[PDB]
Amino acid sequence: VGLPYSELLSRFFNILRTNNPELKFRIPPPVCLRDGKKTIFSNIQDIAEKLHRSPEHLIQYLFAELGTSGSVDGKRLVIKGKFQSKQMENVLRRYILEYVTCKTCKSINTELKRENRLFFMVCKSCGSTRSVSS
Amino acid sequence: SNYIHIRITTVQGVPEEYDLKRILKVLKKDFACNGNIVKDPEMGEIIQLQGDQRAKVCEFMISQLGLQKKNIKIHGF
Amino acid sequence: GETEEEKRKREFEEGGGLPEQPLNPDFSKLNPLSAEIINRQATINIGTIGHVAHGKSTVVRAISGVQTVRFKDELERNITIKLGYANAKIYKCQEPTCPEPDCYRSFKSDKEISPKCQRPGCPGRYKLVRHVSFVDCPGHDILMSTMLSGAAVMDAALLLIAGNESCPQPQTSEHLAAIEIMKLKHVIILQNKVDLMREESALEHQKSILKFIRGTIADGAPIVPISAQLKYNIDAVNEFIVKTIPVPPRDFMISPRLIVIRSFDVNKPGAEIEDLKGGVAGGSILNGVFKLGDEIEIRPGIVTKDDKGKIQCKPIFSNIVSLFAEQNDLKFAVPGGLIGVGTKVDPTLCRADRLVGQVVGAKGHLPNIYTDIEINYFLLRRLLGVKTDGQKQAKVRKLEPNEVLMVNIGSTATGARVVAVKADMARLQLTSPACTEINEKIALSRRIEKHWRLIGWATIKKGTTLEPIA
RNA sequence: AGCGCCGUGGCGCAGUGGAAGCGCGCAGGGCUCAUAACCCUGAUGUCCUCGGAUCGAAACCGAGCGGCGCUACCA
Ligand SMILES: Nc1nc2c(ncn2[C@@H]2O[C@H](COP(=O)(O)OP(=O)(O)CP(=O)(O)O)[C@@H](O)[C@H]2O)c(=O)[nH]1
Ligand SMILES: [Mg+2]
Ligand SMILES: [Zn+2]
Repeated sequence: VGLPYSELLSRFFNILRTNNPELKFRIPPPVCLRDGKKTIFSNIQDIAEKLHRSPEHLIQYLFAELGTSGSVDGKRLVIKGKFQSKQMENVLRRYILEYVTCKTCKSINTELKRENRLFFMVCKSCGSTRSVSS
Repeated sequence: SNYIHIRITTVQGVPEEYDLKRILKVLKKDFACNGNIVKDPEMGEIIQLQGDQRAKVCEFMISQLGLQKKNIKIHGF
Repeated sequence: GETEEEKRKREFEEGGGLPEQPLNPDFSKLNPLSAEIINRQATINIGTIGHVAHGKSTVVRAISGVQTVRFKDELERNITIKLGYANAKIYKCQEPTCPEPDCYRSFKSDKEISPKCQRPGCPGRYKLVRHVSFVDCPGHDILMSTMLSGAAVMDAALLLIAGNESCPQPQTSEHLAAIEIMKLKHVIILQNKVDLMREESALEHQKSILKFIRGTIADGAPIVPISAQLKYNIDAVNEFIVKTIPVPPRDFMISPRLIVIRSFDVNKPGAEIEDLKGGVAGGSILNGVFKLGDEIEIRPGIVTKDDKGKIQCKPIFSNIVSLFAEQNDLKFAVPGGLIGVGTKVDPTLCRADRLVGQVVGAKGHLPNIYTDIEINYFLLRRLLGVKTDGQKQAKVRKLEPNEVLMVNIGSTATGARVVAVKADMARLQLTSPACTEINEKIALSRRIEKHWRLIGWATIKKGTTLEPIA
């Protein structure tokens, strides 16, 4: 008897329509200021709250990708040189593909915890447990 | 991982499914350029190529061994 | 201003905590649903079956909350060889006012005997209907022997099907056939994906699944939509487990035994060896009650080769130091549950894959190791687990003499050589030690397409005994 | 979870014990009619955060961080 099957499926669809009326896109366009010799990104903490990441880890990765380690001020990263703005758009999109969005599911709220010595990637919608720290 | 790249010229990062001296023999003829198989003190594989021919070595691994063609990064330099 | 841990501790003490098992309770009265048995040990084993790249550990984790490791770096992502374990407690609301579908609530191992209901508006609590063990089984085309062993251990089935891929996937059909082989009919069909689907795609997939299960052994198998990522509609699965699946006949009359499927060594590195622990054989008890401080011998045990090529079997006697079940050390063991027997067996004997499918008997029994066995085999028509590109799913041929074929006698994974071929019976020569106690359910697989492929079922009828060397 | 390595000048490599290292880069200058080649000069650092013995520590030692690599999921 498949009668008690359709009721649960309709309940699931109603739960979806309740939770997800739109069916993630909460990633703002980066704003980098080029003062001739000084490039300032005052959007690091705003994307920290728009991606649910630890800002220290964001800054450590953004240092580890380039040959630069600027200054943290406050909610903003400071570096002194000639650099573009599209580069960190690509950096953010790749970082979203690798950490901010889980490859398995479309969710942003997922984040980095420490269950050993390394960083373990965990989710918030489900709780998927993989080792994504490199 | 398995990151392959070309730096102004040299190719650093080479999977070794085929022989490196065979790599020299399949590069030297078509490219007509000098190539040196140098063993640096414990980095990846080093193969030289005189004259900037980065797109040409792109064509080359397209011909011989390239199977991913996405992690190979054309450096500015 | 209570810390969350303090509030949880208050709820745990309020919920009665977890009463310790009696040291010596009356067993002629104990039932699998008794309060003392149910609080700290699982009584029914539920296994999950599905196709690759679908997600079974995720559903088990969502149901219970106990994580399934997925170890060995390379296996952290693709497929696991050893089985997955997870303890869940069936808690049902005592209040009639709240709706039946969300009355049930599955909790994890160390929860109290009565937690507070999380639904808003119900001051009631939960009562423990059953403690359930979960045995996650691999569903890849390479790893079958572990899945067959765990399905032999398995008593209740959860089939997982996702919709957006092809409706007739072969792996789930193969696992269902394997379950049908070993006397198991309580199967619950679960839809993995419902959210990303349209309201008619789901109905078409359901029609396809119903069409699929019409001529197989299981007939009245319910189908339930579930989610592995969103973590919804888990209480309905709990209700279906409570309703559809009863307790298989398992009382205290039958003799004690053990079927070890995993071997665990307890050697914490970095700590001085002055304070160590014994080696653990992870085994299922389907028949018998095991108590703390018992003498037990692994029957196939030490396999060795003499200089003449003869295979010597040395049974591994050992004293039980602990019987770890569920979350806490317990005094007595319940049949129908995967328990870790931590004995004085040398830890290197439980290192990686040594006690994977080995029969073990308590002192007071004499199992029989066999070298040559007589088997009754029954075959199927089409090979399951193969996607033929439009031409007649492969027909299984008859067996030939002297072929190494994988004869999974329950948990034992052995490659036997056929010595005799007839319509129903066959003589199997075993280079690896195998043992028989009563009947043992057996699966048969051949090598036709590289990896092992199931053909049919088998039952031992006789055998050539090897007398233990004392 | 431990044990075997690392802590850059854009990078690779070195001695770590009296105080910024060599080279690959970069820029500038010299050579040449000119280019290449060759030759000279630079500016890029808490050589990872915190302490100890020491007139003095980048090192000698640690009370830990960040990443590596072997065991192997280490009830
Ligand atoms: N969209 C979606 N993804 C899911 C669902 N369930 C699981 N997944 C995905 O599956 C991944 C986990 O797969 P996993 O359980 O390891 O697969 P597996 O059980 O090892 C396959 P096999 O049993 O053959 O070994 C997660 O990263 C998750 O994103 C679901 O219901 N919906
Ligand atoms: Mg697994
Ligand atoms: Zn996720």
